[PDB]
Amino acid sequence: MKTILSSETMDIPDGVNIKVKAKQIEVEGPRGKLTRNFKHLNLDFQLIKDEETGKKKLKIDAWFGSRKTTAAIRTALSHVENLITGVTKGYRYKMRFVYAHFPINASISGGNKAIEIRNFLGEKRVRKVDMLEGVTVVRSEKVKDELVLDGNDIELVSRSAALINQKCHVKNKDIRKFLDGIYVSEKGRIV
Amino acid sequence: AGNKFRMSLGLPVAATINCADNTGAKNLYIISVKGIKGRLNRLPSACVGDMVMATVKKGKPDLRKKVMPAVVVRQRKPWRRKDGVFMYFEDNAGVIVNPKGEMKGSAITGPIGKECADLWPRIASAANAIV
Amino acid sequence: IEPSLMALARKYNQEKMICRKCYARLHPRAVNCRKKKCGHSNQLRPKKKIK
RNA sequence: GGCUUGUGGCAGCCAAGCGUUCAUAGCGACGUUGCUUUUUGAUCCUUCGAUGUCGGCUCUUCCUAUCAUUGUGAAGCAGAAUUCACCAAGUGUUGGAUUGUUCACCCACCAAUAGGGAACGUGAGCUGGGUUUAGACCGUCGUGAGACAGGUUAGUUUUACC
RNA sequence: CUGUCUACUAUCCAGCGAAACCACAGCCAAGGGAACGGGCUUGGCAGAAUCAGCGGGGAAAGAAGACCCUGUUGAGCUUGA
RNA sequence: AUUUUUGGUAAGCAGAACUGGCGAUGCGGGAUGAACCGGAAGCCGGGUUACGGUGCCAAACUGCGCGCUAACCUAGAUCCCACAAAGGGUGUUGGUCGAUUAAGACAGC
Ligand SMILES: [K+]
Ligand SMILES: [K+]
Ligand SMILES: [K+]
Ligand SMILES: [K+]
Ligand SMILES: [K+]
Ligand SMILES: [K+]
Ligand SMILES: [K+]
Ligand SMILES: [K+]
Ligand SMILES: [K+]
Ligand SMILES: [K+]
Ligand SMILES: [Mg+2]
Ligand SMILES: [Mg+2]
Ligand SMILES: [Mg+2]
Ligand SMILES: [Mg+2]
Ligand SMILES: [Mg+2]
Ligand SMILES: [Mg+2]
Ligand SMILES: [Mg+2]
Ligand SMILES: [Mg+2]
Ligand SMILES: [Mg+2]
Ligand SMILES: [Mg+2]
Ligand SMILES: [Mg+2]
Ligand SMILES: [Zn+2]
Repeated sequence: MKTILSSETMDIPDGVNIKVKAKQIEVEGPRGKLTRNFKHLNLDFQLIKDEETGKKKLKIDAWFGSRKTTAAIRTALSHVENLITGVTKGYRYKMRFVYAHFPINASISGGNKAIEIRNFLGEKRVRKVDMLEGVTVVRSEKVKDELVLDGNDIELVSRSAALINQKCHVKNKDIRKFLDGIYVSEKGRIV
Repeated sequence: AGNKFRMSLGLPVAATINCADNTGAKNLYIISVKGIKGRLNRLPSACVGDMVMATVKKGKPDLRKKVMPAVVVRQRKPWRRKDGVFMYFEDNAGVIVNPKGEMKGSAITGPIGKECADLWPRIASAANAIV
Repeated sequence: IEPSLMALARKYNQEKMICRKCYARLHPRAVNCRKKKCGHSNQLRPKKKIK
């Protein structure tokens, strides 16, 4: 019914520098740089500075927006929160090999930017997956048959994990019985 | 080794060929050829080393009035070997086998082509002279 | 397979809801199917387990 | 060909039941809503100073309500096989015995031997075995001439240069 | 499962030289319409003049349908009219 | 053809009642059409309308206003008319009747 004003605000930690211009949000922190283009959202992004204290706040509001339009405010706020978390602490995804008979052989290429799977269900085909920008994959030593994906962008790390998972789908078999694959087992922060 | 190369087909359906085995059949009447997907109006045709379905027109009563597999061992239609020499036999001949390719008889009366011997170990073992 | 790894794989392969109309694979807490061709049907059943 | 769709064919809805238990893996009784014009009917609008009347052969194209092939979801999916469903008409869907046959039924191969339209595609493209002139035989009917949604044999297929 | 060869045509030339047929004419999709358009409606398009074939269409030509029905039209034949 | 109406599953089927229309009739509108809407007509000038329209085709506003819809099925787009049903949707938009809640409503800790 076109609510007059829907508004939400988030606090910005002092250790992160943020810039907003034409719905283009730049996020800066010790771990690096992250960028996002929110031009597709018909919202008003404002950065509020408290002169006495100096803490930052990001306010996103929609004027005369419907429920569908208003649903994007929290989405944008969560995206900005994810950017802050990635630039301060980083993101760490953990994947585990599951197999019944044929152990899965993983070969990390140079730079920890690609992986090779060779013995999935005793298959002679070699599966190739390339890590996305800013995401590295390493073989865990303390945990048996575990892959660790680290990066600054949550979306890129999660998409790399999804690519690894989907590259090892079982076919022409009852997947309930044939449970072999590589699956995400834990989502966390590097720091 | 590898796989058989194509050779000229010279025995279309309804062809009657001599029976070179010891079963007792005198001739084999081809009714179809194994592995033929075919085309409209095109008669299925076999060559040396092919397995065909056939009936015995002259021979022992036990072998007549039924369908059995057979393998062609000789053909009169010339075919080209990979070395460029065209070769052919004096007559058309075949041997009765089971679906697995085992010879029903025990001996072959004449020579057999090298392709058939390479394809069917039992026929080669029962053969006298290859090529 | 270890019980923990078996459960981890089952989370992706077994714990699902199946749309009766279009057989679409859905998350275990799904109430309506996400597929357009079945009109987002609310007739869902659990994915059958091995017994 | 046109209207219609009773009939034919193809789908859906409810859920009493079937399915070792369990309505909905797979089915769906009692009821009930539809779609299609490759069935057959109903009608008689067009054609009787004539639109060549069966089938086969050849040739092209088109449809999907998908038989096979590509990619998928589901299962009373261990494997193998099978079944249900989803995108999907790009490619292919055969050689023979009997019958004029459409249809049917067998033999054989094959990945498969799916279903259909195009004036029930196509005779100045063929063929003419069948129907459907005149000859003739049989059976039944008729006093008879003759008849026959019965059988049989022989019976002219025209013309393009607009 | 077609290939090839010979003659005569077709073909091109000199000479010679008809006929059938012809409301006007001649590219299509759909619509409606006498329920299957070359013309009408809406679109697609559309560029002088010529040659050799071809059999999709012109619901092509050839005949005032011989089938069927009607007429208070016959005619060949039959009989218990 | 509106309404009344018989046989028939139905039919652009077949048959009746009143009235009107086409046939015998052009003209404006419905793209197109014997019957629908408007309206009936000597040959002309001017003005105004009927039905129907005013983004282009194409004469007349991209005129002044309020809401709804987003169609990844060819979204939808005007009597006759050139079709669509039963069942469904946690798509979205209004309403109706109920239940809990600052002695603190629902989800997670
Ligand atoms: K075949
Ligand atoms: K019907
Ligand atoms: K008629
Ligand atoms: K006629
Ligand atoms: K035939
Ligand atoms: K004769
Ligand atoms: K001349
Ligand atoms: K057009
Ligand atoms: K008369
Ligand atoms: K006479
Ligand atoms: Mg043939
Ligand atoms: Mg059950
Ligand atoms: Mg389909
Ligand atoms: Mg096809
Ligand atoms: Mg008598
Ligand atoms: Mg029409
Ligand atoms: Mg006449
Ligand atoms: Mg006459
Ligand atoms: Mg009279
Ligand atoms: Mg009126
Ligand atoms: Mg005037
Ligand atoms: Zn569904």
